[PDB]
Amino acid sequence: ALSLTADQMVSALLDAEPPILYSEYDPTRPFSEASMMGLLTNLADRELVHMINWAKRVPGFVDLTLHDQVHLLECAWLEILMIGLVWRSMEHPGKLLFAPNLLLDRNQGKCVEGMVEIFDMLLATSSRFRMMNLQGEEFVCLKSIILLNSGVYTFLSSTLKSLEEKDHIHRVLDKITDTLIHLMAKAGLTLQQQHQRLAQLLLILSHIRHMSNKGMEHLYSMKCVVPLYDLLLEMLDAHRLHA
Amino acid sequence: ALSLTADQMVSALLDAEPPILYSEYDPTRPFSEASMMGLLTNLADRELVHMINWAKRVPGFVDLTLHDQVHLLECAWLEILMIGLVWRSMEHPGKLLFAPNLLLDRNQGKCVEGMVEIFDMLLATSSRFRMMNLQGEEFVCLKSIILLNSGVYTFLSSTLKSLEEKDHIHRVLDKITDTLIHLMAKAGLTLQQQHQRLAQLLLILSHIRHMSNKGMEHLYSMKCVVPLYDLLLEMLDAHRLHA
Ligand SMILES: Oc1ccc([C@H]2Sc3cc(O)ccc3O[C@H]2c2ccc(OCCN3CCCCC3)cc2)cc1
Ligand SMILES: Oc1ccc([C@H]2Sc3cc(O)ccc3O[C@H]2c2ccc(OCCN3CCCCC3)cc2)cc1
Repeated sequence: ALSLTADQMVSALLDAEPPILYSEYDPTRPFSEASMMGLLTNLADRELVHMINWAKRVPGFVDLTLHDQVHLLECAWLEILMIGLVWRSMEHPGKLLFAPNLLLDRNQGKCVEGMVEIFDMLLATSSRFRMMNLQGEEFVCLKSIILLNSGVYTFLSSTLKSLEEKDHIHRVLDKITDTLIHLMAKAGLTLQQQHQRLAQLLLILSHIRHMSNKGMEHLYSMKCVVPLYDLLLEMLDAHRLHA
Repeated sequence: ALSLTADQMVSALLDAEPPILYSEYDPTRPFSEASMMGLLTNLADRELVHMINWAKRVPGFVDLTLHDQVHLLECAWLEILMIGLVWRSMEHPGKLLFAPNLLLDRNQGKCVEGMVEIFDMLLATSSRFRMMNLQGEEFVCLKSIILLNSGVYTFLSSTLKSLEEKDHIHRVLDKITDTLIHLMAKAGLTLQQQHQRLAQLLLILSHIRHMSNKGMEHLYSMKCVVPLYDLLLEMLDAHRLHA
């Protein structure tokens, strides 16, 4: 991923974008009958498959070992889901667009114990993105930095192959950084506004980590088996027979 | 804090640095007799007082309302402790320098249930800083961004005064960003290495948030009363009689 221009990275990234999925409940039946967490859980599960495919199309991600790819995803999947939710809810003040047929507001989160607290953080993130006028080209860069950054510091020990992995990841990170600055420059930002905006975007990533951590806390004590590792492994370790 | 040059900010920041404290146990008595968590808890508590004083010397922090100052600290105090620990352990590979008389390695963390996992993250952060050759001028900027950034997105609602607060904080953030770039430029980094290094530093902040969250999780289930808010309030809401 370190020979691709800023322009090839952005195009590679927009190309790789996953689809928008729909929630699965009969829209002919009433809403008092559906488990919101079941509806949200089931939505999240189906996105995971598409996330795995997206990640293989991120420049540099497949040059990694299968084990490392599983590690990065196992660390970042909730942050990745959450930055996607915030981005599609941007133009929907006061509401989170889980799916086009599932637009939920703050009181709708009160339905499940301790959830409105997560909602409130997600909605405020969305608010910030709106206010910053985050662009679609910038968002794809952000989402890819989260995939690459979130588990780089928790690789177990550090064998020689482990060291090259980390080196490789940091070099893809630098390239996406080059790409953000490039996108900002092309949009006519002064040098100063550039570094400033880069920093405001990257600091947002610290709030998303926060919501994910909080989110895992809340999930770990609900209904929503195989380790997530093992399931990620099966999904990523695919054959090439279907070529 | 938005009329201070990059140079005044750095000097203001180095000036404000808290002291290095010592652990409190008789070094004439054996180590099998001391509660490590009690030793660590007691150390952390004493640093908190000094942290509150430091924060009042960060450019722009006291222009905030008392309530907002308490909110920022209540969100960031563990991250602030942790980035300080990582920084002083930098030149102590494989070990965390909690205090000059309390240098602990990875097996020393195994002593308390679920702690070596936190140790392992802290030590890897320290490793990264070493490898990046983080400078003391850069570290102070980072520590101040954490104070200012970590709770900006969780201010409750948003009254007019709330909006000006956020505006003010974001403007101090931009200034510290200007200061990092300035520090990097002065050190002879190319424009490119600059934005790159800014990004590598800010992405580190996402790991520190992670360790803090994990850390709160682990603390919430141990020995280590008044809300932390109330206690922060008492510490910050001081009279000026002692002038
Ligand atoms: O504490 C929290 C945390 C997260 C959430 C939200 S966020 C969210 C984001 C999406 O893109 C899709 C759905 C969605 O619903 C909740 C969501 C529900 C269940 C989730 O996961 C549980 C099941 N599963 C996920 C995929 C890997 C295997 C475990 C993930 C998100 C609400 C409360
Ligand atoms: O799960 C974890 C989390 C953190 C820790 C570590 S980190 C750390 C960093 C320092 O600068 C000082 C001591 C220190 O010890 C532990 C530490 C122990 C207790 C702490 O706080 C408990 C008591 N107290 C802190 C101040 C506010 C009131 C509550 C904070 C850090 C170890 C395990």
